[PDB]
Amino acid sequence: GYVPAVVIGTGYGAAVSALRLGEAGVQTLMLEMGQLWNQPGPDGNIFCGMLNPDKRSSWFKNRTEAPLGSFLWLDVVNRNIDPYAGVLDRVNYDQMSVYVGRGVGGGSLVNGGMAVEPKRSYFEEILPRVDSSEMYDRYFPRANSMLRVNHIDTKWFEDTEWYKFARVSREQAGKAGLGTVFVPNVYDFGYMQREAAGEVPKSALATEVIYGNNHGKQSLDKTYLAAALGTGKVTIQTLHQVKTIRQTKDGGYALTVEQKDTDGKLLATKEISCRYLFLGAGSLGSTELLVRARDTGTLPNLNSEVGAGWGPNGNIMTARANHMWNPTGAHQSSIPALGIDAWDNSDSSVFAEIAPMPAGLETWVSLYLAITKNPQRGTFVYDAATDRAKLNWTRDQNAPAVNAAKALFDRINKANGTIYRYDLFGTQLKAFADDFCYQPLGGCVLGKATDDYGRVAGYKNLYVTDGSLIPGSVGVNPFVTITALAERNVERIIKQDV
Ligand SMILES: Cc1cc2nc3c(=O)[nH]c(=O)nc-3n(C[C@H](O)[C@H](O)[C@H](O)COP(=O)(O)OP(=O)(O)OC[C@H]3O[C@@H](n4cnc5c(N)ncnc54)[C@H](O)[C@@H]3O)c2cc1C
Repeated sequence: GYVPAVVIGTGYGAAVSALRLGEAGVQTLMLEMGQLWNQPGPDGNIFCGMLNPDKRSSWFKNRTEAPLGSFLWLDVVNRNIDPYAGVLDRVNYDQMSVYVGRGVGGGSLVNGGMAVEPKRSYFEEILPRVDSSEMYDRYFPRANSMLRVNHIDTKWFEDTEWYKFARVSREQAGKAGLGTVFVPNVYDFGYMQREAAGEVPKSALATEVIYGNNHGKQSLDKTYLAAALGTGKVTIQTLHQVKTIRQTKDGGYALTVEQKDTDGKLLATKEISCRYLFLGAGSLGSTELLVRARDTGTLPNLNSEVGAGWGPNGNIMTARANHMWNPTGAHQSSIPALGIDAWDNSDSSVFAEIAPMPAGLETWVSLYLAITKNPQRGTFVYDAATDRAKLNWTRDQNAPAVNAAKALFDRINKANGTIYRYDLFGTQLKAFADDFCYQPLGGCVLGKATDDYGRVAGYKNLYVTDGSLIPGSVGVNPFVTITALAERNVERIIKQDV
């Protein structure tokens, strides 16, 4: 069971790694716990929509759940389901629920495709040891090209009924002296125009996104992973979850892997050894594997930084009630295109995404998912009893995030004479959802738990390439930063180490 290189996971950091390793001629094996999403379901489609969720929508749950913010309208379509290897996983900790994708392509399968580059001045603040010039001149441009990032046609956007909810919020924000910015995406906008014209099968215009897109979205299986497979040096094994990592007596690495079926049944436990080990299991997946290894003594040389510095990228979701004369439209595109930029690097910094409402009818609701600058951080601690890493994060740690978001939208409300919706997130009457996370960052911070290139401190030929490297915050949607950073690290690693 020997393979020169093994990449754990198939997300952004893992995808970049596999391609570059394949191109360099290194035989690589990717292990992914989720499924390869290429089989059509009971309805003929691969993925289920948000209006017709089934077992494909969730990772081993006994009932579907309405997307955050749409409970009042989408709870009606929920049904009981058999636990299955679905695409979206809600991982619940004490006071924090983290949503992560499961399958070949990782989070790219379930995300809104927003590809944004962080402000340079902020990037320099969060990672002072990294050369920002190399990132902005070479790696970010390289990431955007390979991801197939594209821009929306501003004329179509301005006249289509599908983005009226976006234009409405732009008018409101404008009144409060705030500005909006167009956000690039990996969803083919040209394809989106043809959807509106009824020329091609709808996906983004058919209330699809969080459980995957049947068309239009260029997820990693279509970009990095397709190219990696094309090298003839990369293979991908699905439904294979890595449990433990240890170092052989001669310096190599050995892994214990559980092969399961789609129903969760354990089919076999395998031992796979390698020379170069790349971790791309995400902020949660990589961190857990490392804290388990350290605290169970299989990798006793990991430092105390492993598991620290976790942040939810300041994620806060709020909602505003529009006046009757400001309808947002019954037909709303599932892919965001506009954002409110109020990020200046201060404590009141806010970058808000104008999120769509999948209801299908007029709600007069304007939904936002704010990204704030909150210094609070959590820590992953290993629980030897249950054999799981537990996140030590308390709801009160999100107060700064809530305050910053509230400061912004309080301005918009005052200028437009509007109020917040308090009944969208639960019966608790909360205008701000502060216990969820779509963008987990940290746990194995760059330069802390690793060197400046993701080499895990204390070991040789052991690398971390994903979201766990980011120090809890970036100020914008994270996947481009994760991809560009992986480009920077793997290139250096292949040159010096491999
Ligand atoms: C609803 C939603 C909306 C979002 N929208 C956006 C957006 O618009 N723009 C943006 O920039 N970002 C967005 N994100 C966040 C983005 O998806 C994540 O930041 C990104 O996917 C993180 O990349 P990663 O490489 O670190 O790990 P991930 O993409 O999470 O991938 C890790 C992979 O490793 C696998 N893995 C885990 N542990 C194991 C194990 N032990 N063995 C085997 N395999 C394992 C996982 O199953 C998974 O496939 C959103 C995410 C969600 C949930």
